[PDB]
Amino acid sequence: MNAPDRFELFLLGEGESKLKIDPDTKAPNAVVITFEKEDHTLGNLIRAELLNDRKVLFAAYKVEHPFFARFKLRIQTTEGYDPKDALKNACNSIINKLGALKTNFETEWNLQTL
Amino acid sequence: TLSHLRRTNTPIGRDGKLAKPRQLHNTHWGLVCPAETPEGQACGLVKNL
Amino acid sequence: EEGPQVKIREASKDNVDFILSNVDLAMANSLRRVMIAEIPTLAIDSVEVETNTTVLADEFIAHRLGLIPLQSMDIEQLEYSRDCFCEDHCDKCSVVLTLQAFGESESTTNVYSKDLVIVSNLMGRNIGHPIIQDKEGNGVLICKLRKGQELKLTCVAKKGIAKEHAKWGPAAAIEFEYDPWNKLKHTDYWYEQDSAKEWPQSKNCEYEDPPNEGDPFDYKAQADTFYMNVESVGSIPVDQVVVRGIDTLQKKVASILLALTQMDQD
Amino acid sequence: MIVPVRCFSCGKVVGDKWESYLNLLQEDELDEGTALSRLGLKRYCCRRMILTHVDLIEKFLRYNP
Amino acid sequence: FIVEDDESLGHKELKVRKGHIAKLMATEYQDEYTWSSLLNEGLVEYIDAEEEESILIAMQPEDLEPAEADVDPAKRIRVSHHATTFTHCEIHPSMILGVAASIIPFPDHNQSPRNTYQSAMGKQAMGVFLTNYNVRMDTMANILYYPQKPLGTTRAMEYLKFRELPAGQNAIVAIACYSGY
Amino acid sequence: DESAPITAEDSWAVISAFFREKGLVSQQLD
Amino acid sequence: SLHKMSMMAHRVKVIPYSTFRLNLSVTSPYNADFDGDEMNLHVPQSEETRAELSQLCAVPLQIVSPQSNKPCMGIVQDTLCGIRKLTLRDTFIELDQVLNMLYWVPDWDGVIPTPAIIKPKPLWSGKQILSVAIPNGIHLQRFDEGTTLLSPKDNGMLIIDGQIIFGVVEKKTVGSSNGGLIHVVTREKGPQVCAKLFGNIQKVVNFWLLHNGFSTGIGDTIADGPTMREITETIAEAKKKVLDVTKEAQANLLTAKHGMTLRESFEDNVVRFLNEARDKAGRLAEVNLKDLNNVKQMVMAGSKGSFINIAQMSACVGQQSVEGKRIAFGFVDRTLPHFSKDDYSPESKGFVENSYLRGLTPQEFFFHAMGGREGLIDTAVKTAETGYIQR
Amino acid sequence: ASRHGQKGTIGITYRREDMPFTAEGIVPDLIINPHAIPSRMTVAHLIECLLSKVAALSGNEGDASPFTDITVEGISKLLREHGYQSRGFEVMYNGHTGKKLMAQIFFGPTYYQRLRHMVDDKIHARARGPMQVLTRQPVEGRSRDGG
Amino acid sequence: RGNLMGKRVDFSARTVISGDPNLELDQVGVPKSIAKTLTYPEVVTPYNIDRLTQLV
Amino acid sequence: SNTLFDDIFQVSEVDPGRYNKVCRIEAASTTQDQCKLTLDINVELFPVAAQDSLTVTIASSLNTRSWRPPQAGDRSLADDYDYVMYGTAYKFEEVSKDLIAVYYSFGGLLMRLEGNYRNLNNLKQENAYLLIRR
RNA sequence: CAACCAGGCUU
DNA sequence: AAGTAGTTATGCCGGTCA
DNA sequence: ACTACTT
Ligand SMILES: [Mg+2]
Ligand SMILES: [Zn+2]
Ligand SMILES: [Zn+2]
Repeated sequence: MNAPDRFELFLLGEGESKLKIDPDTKAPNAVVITFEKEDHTLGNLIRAELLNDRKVLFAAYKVEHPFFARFKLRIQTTEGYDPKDALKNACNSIINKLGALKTNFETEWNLQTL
Repeated sequence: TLSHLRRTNTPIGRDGKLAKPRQLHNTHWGLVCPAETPEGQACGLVKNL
Repeated sequence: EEGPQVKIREASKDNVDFILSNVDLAMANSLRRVMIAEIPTLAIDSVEVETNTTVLADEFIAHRLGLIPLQSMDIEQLEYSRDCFCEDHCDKCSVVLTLQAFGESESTTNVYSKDLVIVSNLMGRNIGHPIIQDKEGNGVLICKLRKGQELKLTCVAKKGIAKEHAKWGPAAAIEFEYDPWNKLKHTDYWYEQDSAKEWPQSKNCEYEDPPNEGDPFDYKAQADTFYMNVESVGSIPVDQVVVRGIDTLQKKVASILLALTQMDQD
Repeated sequence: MIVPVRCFSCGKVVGDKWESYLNLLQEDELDEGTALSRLGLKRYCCRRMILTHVDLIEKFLRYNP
Repeated sequence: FIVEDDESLGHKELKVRKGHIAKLMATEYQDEYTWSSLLNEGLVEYIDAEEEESILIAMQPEDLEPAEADVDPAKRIRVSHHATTFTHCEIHPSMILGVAASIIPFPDHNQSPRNTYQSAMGKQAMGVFLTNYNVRMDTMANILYYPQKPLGTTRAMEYLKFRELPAGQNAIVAIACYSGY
Repeated sequence: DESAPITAEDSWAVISAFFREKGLVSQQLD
Repeated sequence: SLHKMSMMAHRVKVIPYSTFRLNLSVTSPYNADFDGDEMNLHVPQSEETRAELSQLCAVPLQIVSPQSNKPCMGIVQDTLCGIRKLTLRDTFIELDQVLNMLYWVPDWDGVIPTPAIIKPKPLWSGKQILSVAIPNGIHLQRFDEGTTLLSPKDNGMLIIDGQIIFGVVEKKTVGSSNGGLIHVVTREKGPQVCAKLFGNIQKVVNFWLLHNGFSTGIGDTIADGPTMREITETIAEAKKKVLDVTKEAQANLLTAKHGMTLRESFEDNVVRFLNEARDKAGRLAEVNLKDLNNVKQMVMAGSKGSFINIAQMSACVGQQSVEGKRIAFGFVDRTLPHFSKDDYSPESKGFVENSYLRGLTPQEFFFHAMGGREGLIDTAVKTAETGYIQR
Repeated sequence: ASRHGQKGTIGITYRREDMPFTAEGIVPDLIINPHAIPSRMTVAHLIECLLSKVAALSGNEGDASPFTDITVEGISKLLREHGYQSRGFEVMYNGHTGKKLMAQIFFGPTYYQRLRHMVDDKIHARARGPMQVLTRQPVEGRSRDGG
Repeated sequence: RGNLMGKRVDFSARTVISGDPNLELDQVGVPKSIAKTLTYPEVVTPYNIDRLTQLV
Repeated sequence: SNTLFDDIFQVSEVDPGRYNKVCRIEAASTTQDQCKLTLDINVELFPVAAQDSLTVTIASSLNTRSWRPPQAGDRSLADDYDYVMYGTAYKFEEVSKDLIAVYYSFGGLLMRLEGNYRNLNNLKQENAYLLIRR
């Protein structure tokens, strides 16, 4: 009855954006990014890869409450290095790795029987 | 539905409460159920064969 | 090749037992999830009833026609009703099925997912066919009937994913394990007397070097090499439920880049 | 009350296998525990599904119009 | 059961014998030796409350009858067949119970009150009250889509028709702390 | 030997025969 | 609604689904379980009316209660059982996750605190980050037993400047206890700050507990082999210590303790034997329960369960009773009709030698019922009689 | 509800991906809290779950009739004879990250009854509405839209 | 005792309650269905004419 | 920017009371027969068995604020040991005479020192990095 | 837009 | 000493009758 | 039950 529509777990509602980036004021050179209509799948990952760019002084994520498909990512970077960029690379890195994992699984599969 | 067909009601009384009736008697063995009975209110006054 | 490699252990048509090596746990899992939930499939989602005299009630059946797996090899070239421009639906965005059954016989007439008849044009493409793996080739016993019990429906299957509902799931169970000889201490076995003796050793114990006491605790030890096993329901070929997984997850991470740029503008 | 299509827990198809199973019982004179293993029902999530379904429909069908 | 020591071939012993029984399972498989039989061939008798006052009863027929000439560490701890006057023996104790309680699996393993609850709740639940619901016009009624028969059972259930008309489902259950919900 | 003693599992056969005849609602009817 | 706290003012937070949702710590004041309880809401109508609610009866204020000059809301369940675990010296946490735990606290000064261990691997301790939730100036000291400014047993508690220095955190520290973290934070920083403390403390630990997981099963109800047998003889011995006195009285050699019958004096001894026996039967299984045993783990945090519970599960249920005396003779001079007349042995007056693990006997079962069914009665009398008193 | 007076209502539902799992793939249908065992003191539940785990693997109606010669000790032997830990517990991994759970969880089926009384048949609210005649106060009863 | 010392009243609601580790201590999660039924009479003031007109 | 105490001790005994990954340690000084030591240790990231020559240091630096990850691939490293903790000083006892003892806690793990000559050394500060080699 | 009785649920 | 009337927890949710 | 006023 008070049940929200299922498709709200992945469809941005009229006038929302995947990302919203606001600058954390508590610390220097750090930012908080809200991912709308997304969940752990994509967060825990971007938090991880992001935890390699040693130019990254901090990175964590969190799902405010289960009822709502969305989470916040906080990123802190070295001086001169902008996080919006840190995220950029941290992503490609994810892409690139997966791309390889794609070909490689196909390789192995073709060389199969049954 | 089965369980309802096997149900017993015992008139209350004035000083109603006490214990005497509401409690599980020894002679109750094998004729009435030791566990099945309502909580509170008329507890132990309604028995199940 | 370059980064995270694979080494398919056993494999068939309904299960891709394999070993994902040199990856991040995060990623291994992300993939796992993706497979179970966000891969596009096709399934009935609107059931128009004309007549029914079965002992099962309207919605009861409806529910079922949803889970009756459907073809979906070429799903990625069919649009989501919501995105197509038709007032409601069209061959460009959906497949239509029909099902009719009369209790002709004098002895319980059966309705199988095989009696579903496509009607809309598939504009030539593998889609909408009631997946059958049954031995006798009938698949999913939809419903039974007696004397003169009729049953006339009309279905409309559309795209759709797990998040939206489970009938669109193509995965179904997905084995996942790692570090079989608790080497990272990610667990702390419960015991009465002895850990090792009471707690079963996994098959995967083999493909990895036993502990060996003496040695101290390797704390720097992260965690690579995962013994998965992706089974499938059919809709899509076991392999794909992994390739498309790897793809979908890929595209998601993509979109973040993408939106991160239309946001560059101002 | 007809066979559950797919297993609540893991989603693995199970609608088909009703008839099959019921034969590897009466005909092939086997025991539940294996009739299932025979049908590829490995883990109990799927197992519990068939071994427990009570096909009332059959008793329903036996009524009239 | 009537125990009468009428065994000129041993101690005191139950009037009913392995043949009487097999002679009954004979008639079970036929779907002529009824209950009434057991009652006329004076092998079982109806003892009300008052009369119950002057008799002696053995719980298990076996357990409480032969002689004494080790004990399982996991099994419980029964007292003993201390007596030789046994005049009657309990068909089976699990019959002190009444419908409700009989569906409870392992009641001999709960704090007494918990049992008295499941005895009242098992009546709030949903199932299949009859197979002609489809044709009944009662105000209000609920039927569970896919009823399954319990994995855990009671020998007494078989008579309560529980496996033929269940009232729940076997759910894969975990007992953990999670989100906190 | 249609005269030997009788163990546990045997009790049921009797009980089974009980309800075969009287039935869960005996009393109300009688 | 028994006392003022059964009616507090809360801030609305409109959400989906059909149920009123409330924070767990405010669960006790209402006396609410989610086994299907229903609750009423009333919406003020005037500008001054709300004022009355917002300034006078808002949960934050109602926190430390005058019923018994101590706080009436603490930490419970998951969060409680969970907070202990995140505290034991033994518990260490690695960077990647410490970063999530830090973010989860909505105040955090965005300042990673230095690991307690730098050397090989930079590790943080449960005690450490939990302290990111405890504000500044909050000062607390305790001392349970063998507490000693270096508490070997990690006992009592010493928190300084608002940072946990030593001692496990559990029910006596973070509970609705008297000298509690809560009783202090409320008093020293305001009903405001403290109400936000449940928030944090909860969120940090709740999270951590989600990944460390926690459970319980029959495996936690069985006592070590010999410890068990040792119990059977601790029963037995008292099963004798009772038998003797039973004959020592059948011969007319018992001195009637002043004021009591011989019979009254007979029982008195008996009962204090069996019970006294069961108690040890228990205390045996309790010590023999390793630390990893879940049921015990819950008993330490004080989240649920207790001694006697472990007792009747693994050890020995105990002697059933009605109106004081053990089971009576409803049947002429005996308990059931499966007994020989004039029998006063434990196995007959209602002593249940078995543990719930093992499983009661047809007599044990029925006598137990007799004892339980008594409670269920007064639970239904004490309940009404008490309600009128209240009025 | 279970069959041991273990009443409970839902608090949230999750999908497989969030749910916690066991390497073998299986996931749970419910997730009841461990704190509802100690003080309740209902072992029967605990056991039905160990018996039913077996009976599901073996495919032989599990007997949990009152006074029998069965014991946790014997049943554990049968479950050990099937590959899984003896007491039930299985290793499980947190669905969000995929990492293992430092603890081991009690697993296995258990009969659960879905009793009447669903939230949507209760949830009720009112602001000004029907008023009784004699009294002029609001009428009684959610069905009649009272207060 | 039943009409004056206590009585049935407007503006009130009731449903099943269930814990939620993510709300603040003093909040109370209210289902949309119920928020849309219950009301508060607010007076039109330059301070809110705007906001209020939106809600209307 | 400077040390505050240094010496080598020999492990009397090592104890892990119900502690799967930590043992409380005690050793005496190979100099002052006044210098006692009690210290909890992560016997996982650094094992220890009775009879040992451990060097123990202190100092208020490593040459504070928000901790940073390694990155110091190449940076100053007072790290010249095989175990470094950071804790706080809670109490400064006076076991009579002139035998003082200070207590240290490292986020739970405790320590107790003894002697008397770090008069102008052992400040009561929150600072305190502990180091141990061999 | 009611009385009266009866019954049931509030770990 | 016996009888009689008063009060007995809170709240929510199928059948007869002018 | 449990107390007070009547019988
Ligand atoms: Mg309740
Ligand atoms: Zn279209
Ligand atoms: Zn399954």
